[PDB]
Amino acid sequence: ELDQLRQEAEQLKNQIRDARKACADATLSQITNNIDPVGRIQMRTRRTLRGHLAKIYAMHWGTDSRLLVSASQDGKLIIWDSYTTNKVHAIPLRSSWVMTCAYAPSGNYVACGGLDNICSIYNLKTREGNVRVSRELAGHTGYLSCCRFLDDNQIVTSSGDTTCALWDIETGQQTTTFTGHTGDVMSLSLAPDTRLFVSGACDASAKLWDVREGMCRQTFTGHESDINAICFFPNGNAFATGSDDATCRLFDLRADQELMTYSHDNIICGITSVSFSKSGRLLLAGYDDFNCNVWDALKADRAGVLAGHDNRVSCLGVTDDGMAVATGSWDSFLKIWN
Amino acid sequence: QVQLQESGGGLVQPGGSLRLSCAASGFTFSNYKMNWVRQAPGKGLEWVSDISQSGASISYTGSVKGRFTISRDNAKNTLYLQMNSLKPEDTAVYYCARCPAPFTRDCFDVTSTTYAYRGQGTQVTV
Amino acid sequence: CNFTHATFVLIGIPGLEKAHFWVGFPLLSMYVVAMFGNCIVVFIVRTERSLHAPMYLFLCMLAAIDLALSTSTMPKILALFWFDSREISFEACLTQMFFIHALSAIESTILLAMAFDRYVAICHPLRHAAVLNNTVTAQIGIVAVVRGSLFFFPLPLLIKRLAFCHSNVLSHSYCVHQDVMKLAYADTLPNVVYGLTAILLVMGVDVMFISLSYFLIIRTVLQLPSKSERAKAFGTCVSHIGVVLAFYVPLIGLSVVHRFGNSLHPIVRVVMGDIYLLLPPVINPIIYGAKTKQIRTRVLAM
Amino acid sequence: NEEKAQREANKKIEKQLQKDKQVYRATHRLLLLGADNSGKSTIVKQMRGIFETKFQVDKVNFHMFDVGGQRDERRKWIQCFNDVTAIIFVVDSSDYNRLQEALNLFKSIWNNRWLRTISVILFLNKQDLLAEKVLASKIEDYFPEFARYTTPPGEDPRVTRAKYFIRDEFLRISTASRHYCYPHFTCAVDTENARRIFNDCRDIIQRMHLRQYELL
Amino acid sequence: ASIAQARKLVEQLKMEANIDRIKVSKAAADLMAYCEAHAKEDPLLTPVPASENPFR
Repeated sequence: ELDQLRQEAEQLKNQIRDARKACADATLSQITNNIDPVGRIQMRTRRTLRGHLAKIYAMHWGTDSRLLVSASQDGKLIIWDSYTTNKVHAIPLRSSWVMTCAYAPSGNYVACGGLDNICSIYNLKTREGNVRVSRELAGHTGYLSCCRFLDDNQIVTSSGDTTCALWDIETGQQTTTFTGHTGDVMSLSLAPDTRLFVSGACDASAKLWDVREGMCRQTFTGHESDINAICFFPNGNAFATGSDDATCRLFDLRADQELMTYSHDNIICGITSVSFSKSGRLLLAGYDDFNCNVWDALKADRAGVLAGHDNRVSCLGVTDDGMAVATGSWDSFLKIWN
Repeated sequence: QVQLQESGGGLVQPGGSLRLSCAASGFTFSNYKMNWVRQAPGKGLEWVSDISQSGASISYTGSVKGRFTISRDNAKNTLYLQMNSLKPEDTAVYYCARCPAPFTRDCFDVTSTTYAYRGQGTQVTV
Repeated sequence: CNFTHATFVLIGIPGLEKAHFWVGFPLLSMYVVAMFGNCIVVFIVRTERSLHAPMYLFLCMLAAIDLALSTSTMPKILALFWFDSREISFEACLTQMFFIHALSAIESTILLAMAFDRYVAICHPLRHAAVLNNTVTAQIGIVAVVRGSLFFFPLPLLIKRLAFCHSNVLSHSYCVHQDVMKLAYADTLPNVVYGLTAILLVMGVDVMFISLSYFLIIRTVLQLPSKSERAKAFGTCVSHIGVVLAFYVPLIGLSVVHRFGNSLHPIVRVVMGDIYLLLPPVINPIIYGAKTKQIRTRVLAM
Repeated sequence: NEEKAQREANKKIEKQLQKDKQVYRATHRLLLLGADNSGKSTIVKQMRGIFETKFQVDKVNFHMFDVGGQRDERRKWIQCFNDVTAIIFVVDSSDYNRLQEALNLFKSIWNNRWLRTISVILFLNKQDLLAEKVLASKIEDYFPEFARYTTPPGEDPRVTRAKYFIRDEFLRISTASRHYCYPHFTCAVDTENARRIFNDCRDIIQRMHLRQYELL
Repeated sequence: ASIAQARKLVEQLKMEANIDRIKVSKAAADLMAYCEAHAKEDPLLTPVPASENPFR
C-alpha cells in the first residue's frame, strides 16, 4: 500500500526535522557575532581572458593555480595561462553546447560535457602534441551539468537525468551510479580527501554521496528553488550551495542541517556559481544581476561586489593556493580577480 | 523542504462544487507563481490554472474557464481551487504545482512527470 | 615674381572684429567637447575588446580623424581670436593645408565606409558578418589613409610652384587650398582644375554613395510594420543625413565659392568653412558616439 | 625561455580562433522545439543526442538543433540556447488537447529571462489535419473564446477562422509582454519552410542591426 | 510504478535517520576554528602586495 509508505515517509521526515530542531542549540551567526568582521574586500580585475566567441558555462582551475580550462558554447575548450594571459590549448569540441568542464589534478587531461549526453575526456599530454579525444564516456540520459576528476583514472559526472555517475576512464563505463535525486543535478563538488562528494539538483536538495559505496549518506534540505551550484568548505566538513531563490546556504555534514543563509533584500536573482576561499572565510557567489558577491561565510555580510561583467556570471573558481578568483561569464570573457 | 499538501478531493456528483486547499511549507508563498495541474487516468499531466505572485494575473485552461477559480492567500500561506459545475470529464488527480524560480512569470516544467515542486495530488472523481 | 611671402595673415571673421575674444569663449569649450567627444570615445574602443566590431572600429577611427582635424584647426583659431596671432609661417601654412584637406578626405572615406557598413548591415543583414570583419575594417582604414594622402599630397606639391607677392591676407582663420592660390597671379589654373577635380572625385563620390546608402536604408526602414519604430528610424536617418550634409555641403560649397562664387560676401564663405571644420568634430561625437548604447554605458560606467 | 614559444602557440591559437570566429558568425543558430506528436521531425528532415542540420539558403548557413535526447524538464538546458538567432516552435494546430500545452510552453519561452531577446519563428504544422478536423472535435470546447472570435481555407473559411484563432492566441501571448513572433501556416509536405526561416531570420538580424546602429 | 521509488525513499530516510550527529554549536565552532587557523594563509581575506602577487 502506498498510503502506509507515505505515512512512514512523513513520520521519518518529522523524526529528522525533530532531530535537527533538538540539535539546533545555537547558530553559527550567534557564535560568530563576537568575532571581528572581515571588512570590505575590493578585488580588482588583474587579468581578463578573452578569445571565446560564445558564452561560458564552466571553468576549472588547475592544481598548479596557473592554467585553467574554460568551456564555451561555440564548442571551445580553451586552456589558458593566467600568469601570462596566453592560451595554452584551444580544443574544438564535437558538440557546440558544452555545459561543464574539468581539469585533472595531474593536469594531463581535461573533460567536457553538456547537451550531447557524453563526457569527453581530452588528453593534453599527447606524444604527438595535438589534443585528441582520450575517451568518450556515454551512458548518461540527461544533459551533463558538472563533471570533476578524482584522478587520471576516474571521474564523477552529474547529469540531467537525476543521476550522478562515477566512471572509469580506462574502460569507459560507469563503475558507480548514484540515484536518488528528484530534479536535474546541476553541480557536484569533491571533498579535499576525495572520499565523499555533494551534489546539488533542481529539487532544492543537496545529497552527500560516498564515492566507493554509492549510497546517499546524507540529504540536505532548506533551499527554495533549483540548486545551480555547490562547493565544499575547505576543511571538507561543510558545504555551501547557490540556487535560483537568491539565497546561498551553508550546511554542515556533521550537523546535518542548515547553518547559515546568505541573502539580501536587494537581490532577487539566482546564484549560478559558488566557491570558497582558501581559508573558507570568504564565500564567493556569481549572480544573475550581472555581478558576483563576496559573502562573509561566518557573518553573512556581503563584503564585496565583483562588478566587472555585463552579462550573466555562470562559472567562478578559486585557485588552490587562494591566489586568484576567475569569474567567467556570458560576455565570453573570463576575468581574473584578486 | 519544499512541501505541498493538497486536501479536499473526493467523490462528488456531477454539477457540484469542490474546494481544494493546498498548504505550502518550506518556501515563501508571495514570490512564486502557483499552478494547479491535473492528470486524468490513462493520460498525461494537464495544466488547469495558475495565479501570479500578487494574485493579479490569473489564467485558466480553456476547459475550466467560467467553472473553476483559483485563489491564493499569503497570510495563511495556502492555495485554493474552487470547482463549480463539475463535468464528468473533470475526473483526475489534481496536483498543486509551483513556479520553479521566484519573481518570474514563466512556469517551466510544471506538468512534467517527475517535477519536484509539486504535491502528491488529490483524487477528484465523479 | 621676384619674391615669395613667408608669412600669411589670417583674417578671421570679417564682419565681427571687436568681439573676437567673445567668440573665443564658446569655441574653447567647443574644442574641449571635441577632445572629450573623441578621446574618451577612442579610449572606449581601445581598451574594451567587446567593442571590436567593424561599426565601433569605424567610430573609433572617425573620432581619431576628428581629434586630428581638431588639433589641426582649433588651436590656431583660438590663438587668433584671443591673442591676435593672425600670422602663420609658410611651411606651417602648407602643413595645415595638407593636414586639414587630407584629414577631410580620410574622414570622408571613413564616413563612406560607415555608410557601406550600415547599408550592408541593415539592407542585407544576413551577409553582414560574411562581408565585414575587423581585418577588412583595418584594410579599409589603410586604403582610407593612403587615398587621402595620395589624392592631396599634390596640393603642397603644386602650391610651392606659385610665387606669393601681390597679397598676403587670407580669407579664413586657417590655410586651405581654396584661398592661398588666389593670392598669386599666374599658374593657378592647374591648381584650380586639380583641386576642384580632387574635391569632386573623392568627396563627391563619397557623398553620393553615402546619400545612396541612406536612401536605401530609409527605403528599408519605411517597410517596418509598426508606426513608432518606423518614425524613430526615419527621424534618426534624417538626423544622420543632416549631419552628413552639414559636413559635405559646406565643403563643396567652399570649393565652388572659391572657384566661381568670388563675388559673394566673405561672411557666408567664412561661416561655411566654419561649419565645415569646426562643427563635424563636435556633432560626430554626439550622433555617433553618445547615441550608441555601448559607448554611452561605457562612459557612464567610468 | 619558454615565453617565446608560448607566444607563437598563442598567436597560432588566436589565428585559428579568428577563422572559427568568421565561421561562427557566418552561421545562424536555430533552436527547434515542439511536442512529441508535433511535426518538428518532418521539419528538421525536410531540408536535410541533438539532431543537428546544416542548410544553406541564399548562400547563408542556418544550423538548427533538435534536442530530443533530454527529459521533459527543460528549465535549465533552454538557457543554453540564448545566443541562437531564433527559436523554431513547432505546434500541432490540429491537436487541440495539447494546444494549451504548446501555448504554455510558448509563454514560458517568451517570458523566460534568458530568452527575452530571442525571437520565435512559429510553425503551426498539421494544417491539413486541422482542415480535415474543422470540416469534420470542436475547438470551442477547448477554447471558449472561439465562440466570440471573428476572422481578422480556400474551400471553406472555418478552417481560416480556426488557424487564425490559433495564430491569434499565440500572438496574444507574444504581444502580452526586443523580440517578435513570426507565425506561419505549413504542412508536413512543404518545401517553403527553409525560405520562411531565411526570411524571418533576415528580419530578426535586420531588427537587431536597427537596434545596433541606433535607428531603433 | 511509484511503489518502487516510494520504497527507495523510505529506505533512504530510514538509513538517514540513524546517523551520528554532533551539535550545531560544535560544528560552528569547528568552522570558526578552521577560519581562524587558516586566515593567515588566505590571499583573498588578507590582500598580498605586488612583490609576491603573480597577477601584477
